[PDB]
Amino acid sequence: GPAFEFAVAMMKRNSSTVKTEYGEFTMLGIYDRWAVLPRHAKPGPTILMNDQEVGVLDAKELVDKDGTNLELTLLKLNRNEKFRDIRGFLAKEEVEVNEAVLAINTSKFPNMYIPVGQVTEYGFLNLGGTPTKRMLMYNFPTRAGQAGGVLMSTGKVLGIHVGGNGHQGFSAALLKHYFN
Amino acid sequence: GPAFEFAVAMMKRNSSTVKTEYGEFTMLGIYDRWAVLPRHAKPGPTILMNDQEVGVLDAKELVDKDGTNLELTLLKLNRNEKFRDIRGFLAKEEVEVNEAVLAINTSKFPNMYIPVGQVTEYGFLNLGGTPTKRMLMYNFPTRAGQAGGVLMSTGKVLGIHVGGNGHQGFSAALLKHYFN
Repeated sequence: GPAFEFAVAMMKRNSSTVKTEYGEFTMLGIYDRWAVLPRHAKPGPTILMNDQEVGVLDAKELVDKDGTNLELTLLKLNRNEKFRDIRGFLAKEEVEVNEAVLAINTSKFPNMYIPVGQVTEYGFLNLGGTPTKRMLMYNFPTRAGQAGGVLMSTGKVLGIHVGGNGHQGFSAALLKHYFN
Repeated sequence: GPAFEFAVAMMKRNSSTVKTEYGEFTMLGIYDRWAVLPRHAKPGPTILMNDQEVGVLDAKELVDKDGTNLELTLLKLNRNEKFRDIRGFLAKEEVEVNEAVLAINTSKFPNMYIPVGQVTEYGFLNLGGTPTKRMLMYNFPTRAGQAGGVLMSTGKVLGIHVGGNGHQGFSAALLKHYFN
């Protein structure tokens, strides 16, 4: 209810459609010129952001202290505009929630919002071969083309949708300390 | 905001996924055993409703008094369950609204809600060759597979999404007197 209202404003102010050599993704700007994509978007030196060519200054594929994968790439973008700082909507640890909204913004899915219900800290997961941590889980007739989707509840940006098995979907938690 | 909350409850209680020989559609039950589909779904003596075979007793392709097309088929279904009566959420004439939500429920679009913004009484429209009346219009990066979608605002079921031109989308108004 209030979750949808938060989602729509957030997507309008901070999201974009991104095209890489590996597909089309929703991308969430976080602050300054830093954005986040699913790791498997494998952004190169340049991406297409909102049908518009944009240069990529830096790119960190995030991992935890064991080297385990977190399935997130942070990118610094060669653009003049700065993103509204949303680092205050990110938790410091994994957030479990009863009602969440998954928001998608690609050309295959232009401005769609999905009520996904219960979000649960799944923990570990083998994902496309790679073992992965800090996953959140929800019950989701998934499809491809939603990777990058932003998982939200009221006042909280919870994580980025990175995968699914046809029956459940998985978001990488978007944690505050990633963005110091 | 409240529009999303209304939409989600409505879809959960009264909508279904329908497959016909002509494609896959969202279908909205109205009361008793009467539902509505876009006309171009051309339902035959039997449809698949929620992956489940269902027999179709009667079917009216709606027209106005001049014979002009309204782009809606009403169907009576051979099932024991009755739909919750939502005829009170239907207006008696075309409703214009500032914020509407378009709700889709197919396998290509499982439980998606789209904020479509301004809904305007378009009036007449040539649609797939056919001249058509009582259309509502909103600005919509459309795609196919959303025909049947239910257009709503808070407390109001406005119409059924029947078409689009790539840039705008069009709903047939769902008017009370269709259901006497």
